[PDB]
Amino acid sequence: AQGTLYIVSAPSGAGKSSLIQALLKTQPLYDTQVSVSHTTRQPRPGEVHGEHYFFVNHDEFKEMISRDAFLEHAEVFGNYYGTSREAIEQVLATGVDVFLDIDWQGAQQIRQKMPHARSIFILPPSKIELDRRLRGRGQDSEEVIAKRMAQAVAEMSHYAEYDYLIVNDDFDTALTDLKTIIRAERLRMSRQKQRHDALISKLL
Amino acid sequence: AQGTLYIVSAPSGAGKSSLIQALLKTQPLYDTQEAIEQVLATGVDVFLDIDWQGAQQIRQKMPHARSIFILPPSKIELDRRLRGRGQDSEEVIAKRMAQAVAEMSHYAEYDYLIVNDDFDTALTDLKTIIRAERLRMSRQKQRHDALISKLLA
Amino acid sequence: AQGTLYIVSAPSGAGKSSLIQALLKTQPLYDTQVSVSHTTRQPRPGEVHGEHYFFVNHDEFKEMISRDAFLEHAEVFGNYYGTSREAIEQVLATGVDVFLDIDWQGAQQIRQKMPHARSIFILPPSKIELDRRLRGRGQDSEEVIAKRMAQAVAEMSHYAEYDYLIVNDDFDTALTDLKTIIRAERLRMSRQKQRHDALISKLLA
Amino acid sequence: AQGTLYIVSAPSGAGKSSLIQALLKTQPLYDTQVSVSHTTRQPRPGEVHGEHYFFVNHDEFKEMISRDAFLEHAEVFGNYYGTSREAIEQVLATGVDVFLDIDWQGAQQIRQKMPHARSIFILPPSKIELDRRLRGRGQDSEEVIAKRMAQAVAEMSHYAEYDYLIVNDDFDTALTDLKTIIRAERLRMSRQKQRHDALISKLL
Amino acid sequence: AQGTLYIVSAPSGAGKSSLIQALLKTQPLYDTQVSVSHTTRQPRPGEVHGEHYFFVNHDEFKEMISRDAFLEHAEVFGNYYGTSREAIEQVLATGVDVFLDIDWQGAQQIRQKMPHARSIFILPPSKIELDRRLRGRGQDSEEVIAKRMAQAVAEMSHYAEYDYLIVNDDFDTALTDLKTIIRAERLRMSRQKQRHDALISKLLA
Amino acid sequence: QGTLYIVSAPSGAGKSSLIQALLKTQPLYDTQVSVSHTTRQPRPGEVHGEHYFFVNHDEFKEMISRDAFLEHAEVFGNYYGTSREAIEQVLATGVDVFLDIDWQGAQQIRQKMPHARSIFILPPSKIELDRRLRGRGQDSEEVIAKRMAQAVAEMSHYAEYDYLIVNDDFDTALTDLKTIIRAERLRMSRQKQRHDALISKLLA
Repeated sequence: AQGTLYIVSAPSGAGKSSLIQALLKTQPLYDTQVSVSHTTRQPRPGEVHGEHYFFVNHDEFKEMISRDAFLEHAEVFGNYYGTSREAIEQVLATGVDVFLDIDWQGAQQIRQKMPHARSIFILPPSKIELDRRLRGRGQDSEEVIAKRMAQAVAEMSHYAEYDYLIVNDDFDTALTDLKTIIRAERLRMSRQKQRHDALISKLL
Repeated sequence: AQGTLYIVSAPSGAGKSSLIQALLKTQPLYDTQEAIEQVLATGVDVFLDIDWQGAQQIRQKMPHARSIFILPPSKIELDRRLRGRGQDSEEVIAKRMAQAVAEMSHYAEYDYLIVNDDFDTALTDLKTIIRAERLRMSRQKQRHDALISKLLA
Repeated sequence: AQGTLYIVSAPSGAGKSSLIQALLKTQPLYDTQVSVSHTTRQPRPGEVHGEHYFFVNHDEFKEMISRDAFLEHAEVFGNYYGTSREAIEQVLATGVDVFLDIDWQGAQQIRQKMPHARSIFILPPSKIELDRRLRGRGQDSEEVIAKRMAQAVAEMSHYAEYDYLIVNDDFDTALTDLKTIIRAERLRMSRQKQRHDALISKLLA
Repeated sequence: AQGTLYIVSAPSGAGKSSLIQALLKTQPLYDTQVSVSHTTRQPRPGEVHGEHYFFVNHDEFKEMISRDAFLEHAEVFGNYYGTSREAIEQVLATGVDVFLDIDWQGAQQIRQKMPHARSIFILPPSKIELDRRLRGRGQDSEEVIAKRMAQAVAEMSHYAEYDYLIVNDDFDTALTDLKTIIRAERLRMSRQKQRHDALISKLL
Repeated sequence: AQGTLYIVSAPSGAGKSSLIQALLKTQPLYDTQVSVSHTTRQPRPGEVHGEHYFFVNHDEFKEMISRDAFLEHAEVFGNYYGTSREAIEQVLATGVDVFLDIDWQGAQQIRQKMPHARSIFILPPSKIELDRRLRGRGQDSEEVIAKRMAQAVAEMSHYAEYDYLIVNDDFDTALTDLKTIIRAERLRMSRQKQRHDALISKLLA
Repeated sequence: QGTLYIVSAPSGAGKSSLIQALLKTQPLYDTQVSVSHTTRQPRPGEVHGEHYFFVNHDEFKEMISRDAFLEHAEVFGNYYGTSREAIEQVLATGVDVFLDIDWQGAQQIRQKMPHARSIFILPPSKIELDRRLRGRGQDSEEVIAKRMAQAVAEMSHYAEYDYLIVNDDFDTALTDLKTIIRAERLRMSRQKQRHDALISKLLA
């Protein structure tokens, strides 16, 4: 019946997105889905309304802000982004687990209005490795790198606010850790009593 | 530092003991095994094989202990498994089947529930729970103290 | 030399097509392929002839129908849909395993003209779960749901007509079951005698 | 309800015994067992009646041969060895799969009186590898090696009589091949119809 | 700091490209990448510069040829294709492993000038199976087949020049073999000392 | 064709359990443990050949003289050393050999066996090493410091080795050890050997 909301946070260079993406390629829609943000920006090539984003007009957004329709929202680089409340609750009602990819700030807003939500934080395996991963292609000014490293340490500060902690050294290991958390939760008494209603009847 | 106490219950014919065994064969003593609290203080996870009675007594004086209940995949399969070798009086079977049903009644009192159909799958489920708990913030913060420092300054 | 034909049937909500797709992403073309179906309809965005369907004319389709150029066919929602017999026997000749995704009807038609073909039936883990899976996104009329649930029961009735039965609870497990069946068949004497001809000579010196 | 009887044959140097032992270490008794042979020979240290054999006296064995209670029996280096039909039938009745380890002679005898039994033949990956494995510890006379190799080729001749064929190159892969066979058989309509009776009702 | 360059060769029919492809779907960019390769032809739809190819002028390409800016190159169905020395060294400097898919010829040129580089050769499990995979769809002239088989044998000749050897029987096993090599190399003392610098300090205080 | 694996690690790295686990899932014609030579007394169950190569204090002295050992020392009275005859006999049969020793014996063996490869196992952190070293948690702080000192001495000849496994998760670590073995078996040298017959047919 009721799905779980998983809040996933991480600094840039922990593989947070790659990881949530990998997990979805091996799991049906009736089991696990990615949360879909509302945004004001222009769709890019490939992007489709309903899948990558809920693309709406600057006006439609402000209506939604005023009628407290979002669970969290923020302005970024010139456009508005937020996670609809209605969108999340509908999916959960069908018994699907939802992955919400956000920063520590959105996290606390959701943990607030969604106290049943669980939260997972991903970290890099060392400072050196995080540096390396942040440097991406290796063609960036030392001043843009230090600003990215600063932003990362800011993110990582709120790590203790979270329910689970994954250290992402080996990608595969980290993906199994994520899969493990999902599976273990589905073995909680609450949901097993639901999923096995018929069987548990026959035995008793 | 601090380990977890796993209370494991199940009726006969669920595989409770065989399962806890198989799990101890691929896991070092510094990870999984008064006498209870000593081990837990060394950061080891303890598996306590008992019945619903013991369970409630331990849930009592050990409120931080987590509990796992194992069930047969059907009543037909439970019957079969209970019958063991197939050389038993039909009246000793029913007494075994009764005791099992009495056990299964208390399943809702537990934290986790494994349905043991495929033994391999059930063994993974058990491991999964173990791993998931070790990923909790409490325990990871402990185990990664040094790393977390380096990342923040 | 000789490949196998795998008839896969299942009611909506068992994961039948997602399963067959997942299987194809981890298996080369010289080992496993899905049947491709001749259609008379329009190729939408992404859809190409050969890969997605074998898009043909209404006339070209109507010719094929006359000279028995089909393994199964009928009419759905406006157009014409059929599974070509020549296209099957060709791929099977090259030693490839073929997956034929259909309903219980085409199944009996094929079990007929392909008595050597094996059949796999996938089922949901319970009625409650079936209901839920069928309800898809959860924005559908109770009457359209009951019509789907009905159609599913009708399909499920024919289950015992099949060689293997997979209960699709955990998707991953179900996928391994599908693979296990595939692997086990290739372990049969018939095909192993073939595949290891060189080695079996040397040992029997 | 009804389990399968698995006749397993192989030449020395294929890993036939190790394999079956490996399989039994990760499977409960209510699913898979090995067959236990009647014998007239003396139990060694560790060997127990009911586990490693069915140790009987010469006359008891003869009574049996007489009343056709065996599914096979031979005379080796001085003693008798047999497969009680009662012992096998009892276990299959409980729905357990049985693994019977024998030569090609026993195979045909059983194929005969047990037409529903399946047979698996394991082969070495090459004659060079077979030689090597047969040499065991590397301390044997060339005329004892040649007699074992001769015996091996004699055994491998009957390979075509079997249902499945496993090429044991990598031990782990071959063990998966064996496990694969078991699992695929359990997926047959015959046994699945049985195991999921309760569910198939509810669905209809 | 230093990534390894993996030179991968195989005859047609070993699944060399499918293997490298499969490997990249389960591995992050900051761990493993495919070679770019500079070319002169037209950027089709979806095909970005930097990602799919390093597209350039027939002039810019001609300059690069003169000042030995390439690792290998030739002419194919009209245009110019080649992989650049600079493009490889840049990626390996960020600690990424690079997969270069080439023939024995380019292999030798690269063994020659490339520092941290290892080579892997893939082979079919038999001649009958190599035949079958080469026959592809099954609709080819016995003379085009003999020409593809001749080219294959020419390719398999140089197998002994290579560090590792994968026999591609079962595709999944073969992909595990490839993954195994990648992992083992990252367990070498050279790279582990690098990756675990902070940890090794603390242990040695 | 075979390979000798030198495995070293400080106490609390899992070195023994790891080599033990590796042997249970692998046949004798593929992988074995090194049987070392000693002068002391055969305890109950301990068979010459299996557990040790037990020799007279004199036979051991002969063997030290004509440089028959790969490594040796004195321990709590007696003499312990690596029999190079025993090693070479096995490797000749194409079996990989595992040698559990300290950094001292290592160099002695890297010396007379330059083709042998070396693996070093480390604990995931100092805190975890401490905890693992504290075994049951009933030891004097001075017996703990003496073992932690002995570890750090052992843990500093690490660069001398070919491969480095960090044993955090026991299962991950065993996969690492298995990975190394497999990757070595995929070397051209040994693959030319094992697939000789196949490579002929291909180049027809």
